[PDB]
Parts: sequence; structure tokens; C-alpha cells
Amino acid sequence: HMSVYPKALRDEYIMSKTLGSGACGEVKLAFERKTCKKVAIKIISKRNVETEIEILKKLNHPCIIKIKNFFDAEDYYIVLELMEGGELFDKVVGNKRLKEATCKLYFYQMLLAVQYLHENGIIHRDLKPENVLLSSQEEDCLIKITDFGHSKILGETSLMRTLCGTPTYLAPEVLVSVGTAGYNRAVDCWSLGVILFICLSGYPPFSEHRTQVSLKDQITSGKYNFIPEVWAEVSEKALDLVKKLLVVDPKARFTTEEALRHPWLQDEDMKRKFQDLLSEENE
Amino acid sequence: HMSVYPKALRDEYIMSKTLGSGACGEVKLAFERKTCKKVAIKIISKRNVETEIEILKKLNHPCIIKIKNFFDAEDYYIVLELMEGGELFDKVVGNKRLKEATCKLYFYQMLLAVQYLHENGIIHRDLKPENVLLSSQEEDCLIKITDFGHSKILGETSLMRTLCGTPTYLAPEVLVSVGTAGYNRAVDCWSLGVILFICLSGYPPFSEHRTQVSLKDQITSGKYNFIPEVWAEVSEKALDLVKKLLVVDPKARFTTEEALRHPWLQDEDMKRKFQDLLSEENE
Ligand SMILES: Nc1ncnc2c1ncn2[C@@H]1O[C@H](COP(=O)(O)OP(=O)(O)O)[C@@H](O)[C@H]1O
Ligand SMILES: Nc1ncnc2c1ncn2[C@@H]1O[C@H](COP(=O)(O)OP(=O)(O)O)[C@@H](O)[C@H]1O
Ligand SMILES: [Cl-]
Ligand SMILES: [Cl-]
Ligand SMILES: [Mg+2]
Ligand SMILES: [Mg+2]
Ligand SMILES: [Mg+2]
Ligand SMILES: [Mg+2]
Repeated sequence: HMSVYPKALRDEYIMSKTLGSGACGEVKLAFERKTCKKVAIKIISKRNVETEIEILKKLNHPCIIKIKNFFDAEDYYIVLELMEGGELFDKVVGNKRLKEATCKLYFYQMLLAVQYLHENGIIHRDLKPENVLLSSQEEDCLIKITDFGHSKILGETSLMRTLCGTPTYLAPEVLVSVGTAGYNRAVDCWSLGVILFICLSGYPPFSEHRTQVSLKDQITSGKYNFIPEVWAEVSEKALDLVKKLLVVDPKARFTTEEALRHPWLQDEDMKRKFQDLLSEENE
Repeated sequence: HMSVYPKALRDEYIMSKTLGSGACGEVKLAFERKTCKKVAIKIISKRNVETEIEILKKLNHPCIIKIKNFFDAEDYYIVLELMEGGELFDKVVGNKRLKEATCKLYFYQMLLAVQYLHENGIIHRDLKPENVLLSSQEEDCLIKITDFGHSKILGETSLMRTLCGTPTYLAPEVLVSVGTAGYNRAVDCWSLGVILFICLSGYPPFSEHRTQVSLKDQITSGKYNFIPEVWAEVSEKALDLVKKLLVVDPKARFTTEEALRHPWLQDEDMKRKFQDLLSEENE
């Protein structure tokens, strides 16, 4: 190497192997000396994180990753609970795929995580299979949402202040924007729709392989790639929900509440399995 | 009273009479003890200003107010150069009005102030006759733009980062917003158009007196109130420029550059009077 870990980190943790990486951070296995138990440590280079640490510290939901510690050294170190089943992405690449029952169980948890975010005024903005971690290598497991590097605290207070004028001077485009203000969170429901599409079908709804119509043009028209042969194996209920999340109008798009009330999620077997997994954890 | 001035303020300044007030701050005459010269002190109650102080300290233009000092006490105190001719508003109320020659001189300075802001990545967002101060009680004078409480540092870096995905997951409305991103500054050109309309005609373009069409509906349609009798006294050139600033499409709206190149502003007499006023100041 060309470096060492900072002394404050080394004091409390024994660092181990790489668990994963992305465009922002590399994630390492470590052992916490005090408990002798495993953690994950995300390393972020300095070349904000303040806001990501702040958001993470105040969130408390079983389907959202918890922060355990933080170092502000030559790099940033974020100590996290360890997720031993890896990424959701690993379960859906090779155009391969989950059974509908486990898509439902995993998705139900995603909806709850995201619902809880939106209730607390947070938008994730980067929901993707690589940012959904599994608890164990067992198929029926708890998932957690991770990677809050792009997330925002919800607001519109700037618009609300503008509107307390004095419109004599106010530009028309500011007044036009009032029609959709406060629907930022809907980008998360779109992302959820895409993740749900992928989990059910094994393939992405919008993609450059095939087509000729630009990826952009496919997304703004909402003309996802439907392959009947692949969807025949999936219930009508599951597809109906995908359709309601992949609506181009963000005001007409399903919210996490409307998705949780969708017929697909009225599944007592799935919900009982979720509560079962929760109680196991909490010992 | 129910209060005193903070000791740090009193140490350097002798406070005097109220010069003006708004929804945010009350502005007081003061004398700086060290120079025995007059200043204005804006008092802002604590119930941000950091960002307004920061923006003001880095701006250096003859048509923009300068900050001289700052106190962060039970209230905020912003010490400013004193403008002895008051607000532009005072010259245009009572549905009364300026001669076209002085509208031009004052407007030319406004365009320069705003051009300089946009070049430096700042949008004012609250341009109005009450935030344009005159240097003296003489008609031909220097104006300064003031009141940067609503101003923003220009950006889009969030969108630019979103676009460095990974559009597989990206919501259509984010992709739609790319078409107008980076035209925030255009709200200042709209405000300038309205101020110019008022200065030339004595009356506001959008107003609830008369009409029945809602103020909002008038602004978004761009159907300003044109009274021929009032505009007959104004050149065709002046009105043409108003028309180009009061365009509802912010991408087609005149920029401060296009306005400075408008035939109305190709006036060597006006420009010579401006440079004359500048050199007087700078002694
Ligand atoms: N708490 C964790 N437990 C186990 N693996 C993790 C954990 N957090 C992240 N990882 C692995 O590291 C990868 C990158 O983490 P993430 O926070 O998404 O970084 P980035 O901001 O670079 O995308 C993840 O996709 C995952 O594979
Ligand atoms: N530098 C100054 N010199 C003289 N008068 C001033 C000065 N600054 C402000 N004023 C007077 O005080 C009023 C309020 O100041 P401003 O900064 O616009 O406060 P607000 O944020 O409350 O609108 C102005 O409209 C003007 O009449
Ligand atoms: Cl809400
Ligand atoms: Cl530019
Ligand atoms: Mg990630
Ligand atoms: Mg994180
Ligand atoms: Mg003001
Ligand atoms: Mg100010």
C-alpha cells in the first residue's frame, strides 16, 4: 500500500477484506474490538457527507441501514452494521431472477423503508439493486436500504417564501412550477417500479440493447420494453403494480401508500414471514 | 424602548434616525466614529444572513451596494454605504413617472448590475423599485441594487451529477427538467421588464385593479395591461425592449446581454452621463 488506516480507527476496529465498492466508496469488513463482532466500514475519499451522516443518525427503521460510528480523517470512515447477504443486484444479474414470492417479500420491505423516509422528509434519490442489501444468504431474509450519498431533506420553503409576495414582480415559470412542487419524492417510487420490474422479469424496462429509440425517449414516453414470454410466468397483480409505479406523470404516479394498498401486497403469508424475520432479529 | 444597541456596535458607530424598513429589516442612519461619516445600518431580527453577507463581501460593482461591516449580536447588523436619494419606488408611486431619458439612465445601470451578478453566478430574485436605491436627490444619479436576502448562488451541479448515471433508474421528470435547467437567472430579467414597464408608464403591467382575470393568469399568459394613452408618450424602442423582457418562455426571454445590445440602450449621451457620474464618485 501507499497508506495506513488512521490511529483513531485502528484503536477501535481491526480492518479486514473488501466487501464491495461503488462510484463513491469502498466498503471493508472490520471487527469491533470492544464487542469482537463484525461491522462494515465505508471509506469515502476527500479528493455533504455531513448531511448523509446526519440523515442516517436520525433514521430508525428495520429496513434501513444503521450507522454505528464515524471518523473524519484523511478519508471519511462510516461504520455500519454488516449485511451478510450482499446486494440485491447479485440476485438479478445474468438476466436471472427471483420467484414472485420473494420479489414480494423484498419489495414489501422496500416500500416500508421508502414510506418511512418520505414520512420523515427524506428522499433517497439513488434506489437501485446495488443499494439494497440482504441480511443473510437465506432467501427469506430482511433487506436494508443503503447508500444515502444522493439523498435530500424535503422542503419547498423557498417557493413558499416567494409566494408570500408580491406577485407583481414574480416570473411566470415560478408560478407554473407551483403545479408540481412537492412531488420530488415521486422519483423514489419510479426507481422502485424499475427495481420491481427487474426483480420480476430478470431484465431492465428501459435499455439500449435492442431499441434504436434513445434511452431518454423510452423513459420520458414511459414505453418500457414488455416481453410477453417473460411476463407470462408473473401474476397479473404484480404487473398491474409495476404499471402504476412506472407512470410518467409524477402527480399521477403511485405513492408508497398506494403501493402498500395494492392487491399484490395484501398477502398475509408474506407479511407473517416478514414479522417472523423481525422478531428473530430483535433478541 | 425595550432594548439597547449591542456594545460592539456602539463602540464604532453613533446610531441615528430610521431610513427605511421592509419585511426583513429596518435600516438606520448611523455615524462611523473613526471617519465621522454617514453609513446605513440594516437591522435583521433573529426571531442564511451568512450567505447574504458572503455574497455581498465578494461583489464589487459601482451599481451594487457595498457592505462595510457586520455584527452578529442579538440581532444582525449590516453596515452599508448610505444612499442619500432613497428608493426608486418613491419616484414612481402615485402612479407618477420619470421621463424616458432618466428611465434609460437608471435602467442601463440596473442591466449592468444584473449582468455583473449573472457573470458572477448570483441571482438576485427580489428586484423591485424598493430595492433600487438612488445616490442623491439629483435626477441624474448613480443607482445601486440592494437587498440580497433572497439571492442564490447559481448551480445545477446536482442535476449534472444525476446525469453521470445510470439513466436506467432515472425518473422521466428529471430528464424533462434538463430542457430548462440553468435558466434560473431569467427571473431577474423578468423583474427588470416589470420595473422598466413601471418606470416608463407609471403603472404596473399585471395588477388586480380592473381585470377580473386573476393576477396569476395574467402573468402566466404574459398579457400585460397595455393602456395606449399612457404609452403614446413613450418611444417605440423603449416598448420593444419591455416586450422582449416580458416573454413568458424563460429560454426565449432577453438576457441582460441582449438588453444591453437593444437599440434603446445605444445612446451615447446617456452612457457619457453615466461615466461622468462614475468619475465624480471616485475621488
Ligand atoms: N453495510 C454493508 N454490509 C455489507 N456490504 C456492504 C455494506 N454497505 C455496502 N456494502 C457493499 O459495498 C457496496 C458499496 O456501498 P455503497 O454505500 O453503495 O457505496 P457507493 O456510495 O460507492 O455506491 C455495496 O453495493 C455493497 O456491495
Ligand atoms: N444603504 C441604504 N441607504 C439608505 N437607505 C437604505 C439603505 N438600505 C436600505 N435602505 C432603506 O431601507 C429599506 C429596506 O432595506 P432592505 O435592505 O430592502 O430591507 P428588506 O430586506 O426589509 O426589504 C429600503 O427600501 C430603503 O428605503
Ligand atoms: Cl407529506
Ligand atoms: Cl453562464
Ligand atoms: Mg451504492
Ligand atoms: Mg451510507
Ligand atoms: Mg427590500
Ligand atoms: Mg442587504
